[PDB]
Amino acid sequence: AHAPKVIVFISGSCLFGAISRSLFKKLPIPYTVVLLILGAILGVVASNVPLVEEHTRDVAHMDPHVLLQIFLPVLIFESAFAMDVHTFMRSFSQVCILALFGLVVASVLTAVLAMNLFNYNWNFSEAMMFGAIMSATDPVAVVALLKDLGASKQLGTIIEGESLLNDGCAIVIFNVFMKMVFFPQLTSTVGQNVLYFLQVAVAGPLWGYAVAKVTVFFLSHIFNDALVEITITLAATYLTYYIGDIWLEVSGVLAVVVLGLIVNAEKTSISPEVEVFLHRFWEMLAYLANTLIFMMVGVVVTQKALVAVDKMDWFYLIILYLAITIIRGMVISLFSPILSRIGYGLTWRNAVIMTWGGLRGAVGLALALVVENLAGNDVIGSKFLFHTAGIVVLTLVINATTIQTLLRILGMSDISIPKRLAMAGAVRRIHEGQNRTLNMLKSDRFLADADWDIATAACEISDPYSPSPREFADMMEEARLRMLKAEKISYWKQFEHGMLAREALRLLVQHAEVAADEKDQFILVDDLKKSWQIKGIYPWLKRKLEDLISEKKIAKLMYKICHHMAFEVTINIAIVLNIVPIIMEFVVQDKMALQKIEDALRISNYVFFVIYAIEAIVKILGLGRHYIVSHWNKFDAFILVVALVDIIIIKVVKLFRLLRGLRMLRLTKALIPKLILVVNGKINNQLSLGYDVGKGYIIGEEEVGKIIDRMVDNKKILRELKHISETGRLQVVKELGLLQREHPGIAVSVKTRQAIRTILNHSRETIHELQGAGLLDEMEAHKLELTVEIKMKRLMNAPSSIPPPPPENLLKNVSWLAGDMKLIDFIKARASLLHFDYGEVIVREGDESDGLFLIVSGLVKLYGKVFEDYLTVGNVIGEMGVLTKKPRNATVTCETTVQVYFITAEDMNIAIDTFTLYPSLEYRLWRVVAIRIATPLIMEQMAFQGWTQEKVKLHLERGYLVDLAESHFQFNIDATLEDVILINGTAYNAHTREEIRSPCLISRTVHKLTFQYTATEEPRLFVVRNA
Ligand SMILES: Nc1nc2c(ncn2[C@@H]2O[C@@H]3COP(=O)(O)O[C@H]3[C@H]2O)c(=O)[nH]1
Repeated sequence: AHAPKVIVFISGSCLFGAISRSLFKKLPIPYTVVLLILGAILGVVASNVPLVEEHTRDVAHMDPHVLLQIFLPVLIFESAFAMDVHTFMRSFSQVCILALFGLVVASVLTAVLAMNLFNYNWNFSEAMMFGAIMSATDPVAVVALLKDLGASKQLGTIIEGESLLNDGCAIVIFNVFMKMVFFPQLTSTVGQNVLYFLQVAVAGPLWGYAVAKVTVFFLSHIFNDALVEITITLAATYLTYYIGDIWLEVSGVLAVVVLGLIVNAEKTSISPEVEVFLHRFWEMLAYLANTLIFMMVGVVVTQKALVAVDKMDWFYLIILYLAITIIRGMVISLFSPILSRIGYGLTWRNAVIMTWGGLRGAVGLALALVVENLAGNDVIGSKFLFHTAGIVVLTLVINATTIQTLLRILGMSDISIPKRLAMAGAVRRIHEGQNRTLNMLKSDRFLADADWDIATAACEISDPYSPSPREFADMMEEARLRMLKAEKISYWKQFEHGMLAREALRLLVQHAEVAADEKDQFILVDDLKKSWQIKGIYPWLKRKLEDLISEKKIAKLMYKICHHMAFEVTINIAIVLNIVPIIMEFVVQDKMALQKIEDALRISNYVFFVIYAIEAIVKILGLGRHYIVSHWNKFDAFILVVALVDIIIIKVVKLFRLLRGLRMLRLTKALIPKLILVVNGKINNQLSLGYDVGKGYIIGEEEVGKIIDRMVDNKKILRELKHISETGRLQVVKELGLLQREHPGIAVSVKTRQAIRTILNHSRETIHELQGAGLLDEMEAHKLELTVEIKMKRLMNAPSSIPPPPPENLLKNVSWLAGDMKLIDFIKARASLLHFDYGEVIVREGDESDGLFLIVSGLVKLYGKVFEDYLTVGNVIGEMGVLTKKPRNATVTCETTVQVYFITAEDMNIAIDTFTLYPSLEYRLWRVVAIRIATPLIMEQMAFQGWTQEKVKLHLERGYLVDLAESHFQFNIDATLEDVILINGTAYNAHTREEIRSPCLISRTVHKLTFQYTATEEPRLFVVRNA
């Protein structure tokens, strides 16, 4: 008889939920309504059949607190965890104005209604509870509908976020007014109310934020332990509510709301495979919670609530339903002028959807169950549940069912022409693909006898949506609209390969859409700047905090110990330990208002004072008279002044603050660096986004500029577009380069994070390629792919700021120098560093090439015959003037203060002729040039296919230069030779004796290349072999 009878009810409710969700899958009525009917049926039979009553009693009569403690954390957290937080923040003010202030008016008006209309003679407190529970909305259905039909970019999240905040605040108001109705306290002190307000409203979010930032800290330090990650998430979610609500008397719901939002924002710290599990897991838990609440409501509403329902109650139900409907619309319209100025605004049709889509749900019902249990035999409990359930039913029966048609009437359900065209094209391409497979299968000997009628009928994919200037402007608009489409595609292809973060993709696509809507409007670079524009607050904080710990002024073993890190670390650790005595002794004294402990801990304070005294002794003997120079030491001398002056002695009570203050304050020296790190983190986030948007736009323009050549007919239009794109690209590449100069360390951090991530991604691909070809066992491959996963998670713990390498390091890591230590020594011992001021010219067109240059600082603009570009740290200039002894091809101007490593041409010839091993210096230098020339050519040839610039760069990377001497002629293999690029010199076609210009992609029709040994120019050829 000790079996947990709650098991059958919980499991049975799951089966009934499955049945309802299955049968009413295509019908309009939401399944939750069916669950309520089933619960009512269970209730009526339970009144007659005692056996079932014994199986429903333990859940139907659930204690009220346990209801809140278990279900609300799931419902609230799941709602928060499922939000599109980025869009939520971009409209946070718009949500808050409507969610918080709108809630107050909506509930109070409802409370006034409930006091005046209803004959229950409720007072204001009960009426406010009524209004609070009536203002909680669960639009899960409406947001789901909008996600498919469109306008989900803003509206779906506004209603979802508004519902989240409204539910969060409703529980707060309900918690406040419940205590004044069922647990009244007479004290009613005016001052305490302010304190009480701060705890529920202000402390809650802070508690949630603290727990969230602790949680994500550990989650980022867990590798390959998915179970631990999931368990940590669960325990953090449940302890946040429990500790906050019970131990701290702090608003649990708000703490969980912040915790859910913060964790959702920090999803990168969760392993990708655990993230997808958690989303489905929390969804499942919320689904279970919803079903239980509806079934419980159905059971109890029939058992003890409908027994005491009068005729007028039904009348008031309809009136109340109408009132809450008009009240929501009035509130939305009343704030409409404000919402127009703050955020995205509200169109009249969008407002109607918000007004009509305000469905009530479980959160409202759960609170009603609490009143029913708490009210006991009072009619308040029954009529609270009656109206809550009734309004829930009506909103589910009417609002939830007609919203689909209303969205059509307002014309919001219409699918745009581009979507229809894309879907039709996709369906047709899939349809064609199946036909190709069908022909292939019919030729198979094994499968030749299959029933093809059934196969074709059962695998069909169906479309679910089924020269005059006056004339000249039409051509312009078509090109503009078509180019904007190519840009949108270009961003998407980048996202698939991981070159672009999702936020940058969304920003770029949104900007493209905004441009398309307006007439004669292209994507505005001056509008893109809002991404990589670092607001001054964070740089100011960084500089100010760095100033506070500028130890440059401070800059026989006592001196050595004074400057050893272990000394400071140990003493700071002692001080943080010394917090415990400080709290303990004074807490004991407060409790005392025995003395044995007090006397004992006063001695320990002397011990800690002695520790600090020996610290000071070491510091002074290390630095001598110059110890007092630093303000920090002055404070640490003042603390020991207090020690000496007050160790001897309101004589007792005055000592606590003196002991506390200085000791607890002198920890800030160890805190300031952490705040510097945090501020770097904030700058690192914004800067990282800036590079993505800027880099994405630059690559998008570069790619599209070679697709628009074939797409637009009118030449004058072609010139027009290629000019705007060039201006925008130069603007971005210049502005983006400057950010590096402003924040060198953070820029290096960002650039290293991308570099590693790109390496690991392609490292992951080869494993799949090896596994895909079967060359590696599945278990062995999975073992390797784990190491990649942990490495990519260690990436997100990398320091936000990395000190930039000194110039000597740059020489080591150059492509055509890395690896050969002897060569690096030769160059490093001959390269001379130079400095330049703003606007100074390093080189000029036609001027004789004197020596190479490597940029170690600053930014330089290039102007050559017209092509213009900007180059920055790490780039090399002067390579094609040394490799071929020819005048310079471009002018170089220093857009800012610049430093360069100058290697004289005379050195290069010596370096070239000295290092002649297989990885020849001249070979590598030419290879670097060749890839830079080849990429534009191959991109131009192959841009109209699915080839992104990264792939072409990788494709060329596999190539190599041909010696061209041991084989004076190059013969064009097709099987193992994919493409051939000429980089220098000229070649003669054997079958035509035609000459081909130096920078050209050898056409496939050429079968053999014949070369010459004239000393004027050594021809150079680049070849990339096939798989
Ligand atoms: N013209 C041109 N020069 C480049 C480019 N990238 C780097 N450079 C350097 O600009 C230098 C100017 O002409 P040089 O012959 O001195 O050698 C050139 C290259 O080393 C580029 O993309 N185009």
